[PDB]
Amino acid sequence: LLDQTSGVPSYFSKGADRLEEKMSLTVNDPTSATIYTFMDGDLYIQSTNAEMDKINKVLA
Amino acid sequence: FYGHINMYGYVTSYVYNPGMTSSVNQISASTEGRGQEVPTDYYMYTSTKNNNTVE
Amino acid sequence: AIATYNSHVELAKYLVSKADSVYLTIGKSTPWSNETNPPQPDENATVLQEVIGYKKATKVTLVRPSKSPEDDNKNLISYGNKSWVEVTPENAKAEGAKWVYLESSIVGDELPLGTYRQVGFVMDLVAKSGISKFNLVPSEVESTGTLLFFDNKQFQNRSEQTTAKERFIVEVDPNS
Amino acid sequence: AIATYNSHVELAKYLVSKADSVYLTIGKSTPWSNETNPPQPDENATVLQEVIGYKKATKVTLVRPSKSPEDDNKNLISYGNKSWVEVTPENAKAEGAKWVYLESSIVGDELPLGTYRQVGFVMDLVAKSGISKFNLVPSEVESTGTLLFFDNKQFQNRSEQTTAKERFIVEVDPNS
Repeated sequence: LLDQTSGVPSYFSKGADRLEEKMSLTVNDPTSATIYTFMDGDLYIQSTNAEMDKINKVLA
Repeated sequence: FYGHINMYGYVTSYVYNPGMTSSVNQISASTEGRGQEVPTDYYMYTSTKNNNTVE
Repeated sequence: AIATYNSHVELAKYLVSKADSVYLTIGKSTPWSNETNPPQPDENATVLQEVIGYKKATKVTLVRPSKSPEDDNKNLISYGNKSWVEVTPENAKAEGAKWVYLESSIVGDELPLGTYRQVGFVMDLVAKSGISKFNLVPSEVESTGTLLFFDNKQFQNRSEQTTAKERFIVEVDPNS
Repeated sequence: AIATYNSHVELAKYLVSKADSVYLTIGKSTPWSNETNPPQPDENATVLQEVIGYKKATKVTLVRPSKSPEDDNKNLISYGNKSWVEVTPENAKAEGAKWVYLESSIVGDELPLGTYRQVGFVMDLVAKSGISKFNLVPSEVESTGTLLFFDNKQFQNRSEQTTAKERFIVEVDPNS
């Protein structure tokens, strides 16, 4: 993140930080965004094409 | 298209090894200031052969 | 607004109409810092370094690039491995001739012997009272006029056995 | 090799020396292909389309862009949304004045009434014998001379009452 522009007064000087948002996998975490649901390790529902909540609400 | 690249200069007793992303002035930082930039005269007078040597 | 290719033809005709006042000049009689790699020229200058002298331009004419069969009856100019054809002022717009060819020759000591490196052209030159010859050393000139064009070559050296047949092809707009 | 800055200056001095033979001309009295977008400036044209006529130049001089403090004590010309200043022929090589300023005005009905879309300057224009007025239609002109400079515009119009003014700043090598 330090300035690496050659030949400037702010060379190697500290600057803006960065917000890093790393995604991680979880089981029965209510805060997480659910992607799959299982019963006794069998898959509960399928889909293949791209999901969109408000398109379900229009089309159904 | 024939041409010359003439005068950063830095004097030190410490060994500097540049990296792939090293800028011009990293020599002074890597030496903890245990050295000096060459005088202005080095940039002005070493661009041609004449009687004006930079010491 | 825009100028035109025909303006470059007319300004070439103007330079060619001045021919009686036009001399080749040569200079830089002492070495470069290294004779193989000369320094760059200065288009704001009006005289050569170390001026050796002036020789009246033996030939001042318009030209255009040559082609066959339709230039076969004409006369052709060869330089820098390129080959060109001559054009007269009253035909210049019809032929499209916006390039000027400038040539002079020196043989023996009729200008001072030694090496030469700078090469160029002057116009509106005036010779001193009592002199009318076409080879002039700078002491024989009342006004040098305007140095238009010059270059910084690698050197050559001279005697009666050598001809200083230096020339340019020049254009007043290279990028219309 | 290519030309030099002080050659552009001597060639601008030539164009200023012709001034008495210099006329504005205006043309293209019917529409373009699209009146929101005139056709591109194809410089290879010999004279303007649908020619309305000719008027003698009211101003012809060398100029350069103005600069401060040294022009704070001098005249100002507003052109091209920017500021320019006057230069005399004997100062041209000192000031670096390679630009020519050109202006003329048609005062009312002294040329045919109607629309126009093309503007330019001609030199060496010659009227028919017994005609000495500064305003000429194409049937009064014995030789049109040479069209030096022009521009393509969205349509203008005129009346007996309009002072219609057209003007340029130009240099001989228009993108040096």
